[PDB]
Amino acid sequence: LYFQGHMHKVKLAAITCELPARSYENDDPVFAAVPDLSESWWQFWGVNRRGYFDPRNGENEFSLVVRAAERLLRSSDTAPDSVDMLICSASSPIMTDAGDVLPDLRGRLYPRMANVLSKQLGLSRALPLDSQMEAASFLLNLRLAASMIRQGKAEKVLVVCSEYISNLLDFTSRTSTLFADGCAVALLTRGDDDSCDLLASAEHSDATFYEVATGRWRLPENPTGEAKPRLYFSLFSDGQNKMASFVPTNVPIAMRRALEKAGLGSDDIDYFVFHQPAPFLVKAWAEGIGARPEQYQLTMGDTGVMISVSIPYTLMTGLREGKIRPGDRIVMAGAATGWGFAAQVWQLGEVLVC
Amino acid sequence: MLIQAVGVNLPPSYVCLEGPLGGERPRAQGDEMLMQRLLPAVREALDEAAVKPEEIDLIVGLALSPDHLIENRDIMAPKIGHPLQKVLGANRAHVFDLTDSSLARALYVVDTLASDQGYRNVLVVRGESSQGLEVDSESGFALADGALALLCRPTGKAAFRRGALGGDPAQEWLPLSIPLNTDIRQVGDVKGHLNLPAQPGLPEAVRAGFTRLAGDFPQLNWVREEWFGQGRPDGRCLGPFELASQLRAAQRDRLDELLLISFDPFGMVVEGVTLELAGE
Repeated sequence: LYFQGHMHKVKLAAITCELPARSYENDDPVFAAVPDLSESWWQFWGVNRRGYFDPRNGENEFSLVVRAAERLLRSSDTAPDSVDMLICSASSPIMTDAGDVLPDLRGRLYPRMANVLSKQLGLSRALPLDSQMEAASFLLNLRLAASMIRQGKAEKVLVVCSEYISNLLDFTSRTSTLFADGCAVALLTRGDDDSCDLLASAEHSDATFYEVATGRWRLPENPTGEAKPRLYFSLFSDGQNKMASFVPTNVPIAMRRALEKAGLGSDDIDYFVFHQPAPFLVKAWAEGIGARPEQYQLTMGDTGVMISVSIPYTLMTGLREGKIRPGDRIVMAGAATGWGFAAQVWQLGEVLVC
Repeated sequence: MLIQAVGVNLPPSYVCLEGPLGGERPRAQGDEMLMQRLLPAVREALDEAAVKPEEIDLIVGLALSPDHLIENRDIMAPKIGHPLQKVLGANRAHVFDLTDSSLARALYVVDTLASDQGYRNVLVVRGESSQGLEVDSESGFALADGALALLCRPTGKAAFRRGALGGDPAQEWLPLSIPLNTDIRQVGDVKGHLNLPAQPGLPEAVRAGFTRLAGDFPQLNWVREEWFGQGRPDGRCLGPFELASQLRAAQRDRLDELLLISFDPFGMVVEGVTLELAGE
């Protein structure tokens, strides 16, 4: 009889995040022009303060990634030329900085980050790739990295998520009160043992409510003077109300599919890492899969909703606080505009937090 | 990666631009938007392969256009793969985007992902409706408008190459950039500017790069993208959309395998991917 082929194990080797220096309270003057603000509104979404990149002080989607990536490569003793692939995601179509690679380039739609960043960091052998799945982009990049590693097409993959969403927020609208900026960097490698692997994942999309949450070129919601059009995050009030039960159930669907592929059940999971859109959404997802409140964290309180960085930040938080331990089997899951849904079942070993 | 069928839909309106990087390229007019071209392109590829939309497991899109994507010409995100899923009816599909990637790199990545996940029918789409982007008048460079749809069956066996441009190896090629328009006054104004400095030797450097990369697979015939009009008949070129006629020609000649080579103007490199072909 012949022998079965075996995919390489995927090690989640290191992870780090880089958040804005400044925080904004719910009463910060930045929201002075926001209507329909109430104390109940703030309590419902669970955001107490958030951070925005301050470009005047040198903070942008690129500069903070370079700091986070250089710190992770240095702490993990990873030679730049040993990275085989770099996968980046940035939900804001507007980028602002390109470091020393393109010093004269200011606000831009393209190029994206991967190719420029690989040159800034000296990733001389890295295939650059720029993916887009909004809040689920970190899971998408892990899935892509894992498949490349599993099939032997890469041995070290650097994953990057940088969200400069504040440059799309209309501060004359309540839509600007939740989202926030942040960066995340992770390193995935071919495992040398059985301690760490991505057991299974499930991704699916549904464009029924595509028009609900969009990025649209428009004037401010409540402009003043001769306001100029900008690319703004836009919400369709009357469509969002229709999708009542659609996000709460589809993340569990993804989690169920991924656990089914992994041959596991909710009882076999030690901890959960969810996207952080709202406390009621995280609890609905957790209850939809059988997770108890002590099996996951809510992290939007001091950071805000950082789109694709919320998941990696919560993962890092769980690791740093000892709630996620080596040998634990966790599930990572979240939703994204589009809409998209992703879930991953991980066997975790020792993960360097830096 | 096996190509089941190819769909293509280009605007009949051609616009000529002078300059070393100029040419006669298709250009969307008025308030035409990409979905007007993309959906028929997808549907003709699906019909050729006898694949129904609900059988689609994965949709991956490539489109730089910052507007003129869908019925609401002002929307830029989420990217066009999602509204494609809605109007197409691919209710089982996963959707994501690979932004400024070349087609060859995207096909390689998608073949890796899709084969690993067990998908059987994958849809990779490339399209442009670039009314929102100002062309580079100095060099003449512009994006060809239209839509290309590749209905694929992953195998995990696609090989990939990322190669340098030809010509002077010491020469540093200035990449394409699309800076944001800093003085937008009307919603219909352009959102960005195409910026590709005039480099007379670039079109030949790309073609020389193509030939060099093809040398890594001497057993394979190959197809290419033509982004520039220099040296082309009538000065006309279709950018990545040139692949449609070449792939159709490959099917007509009963080729089993094929190498597809793209040009990445952002990285100033050429990228090739090996593919399998279906009869037609």
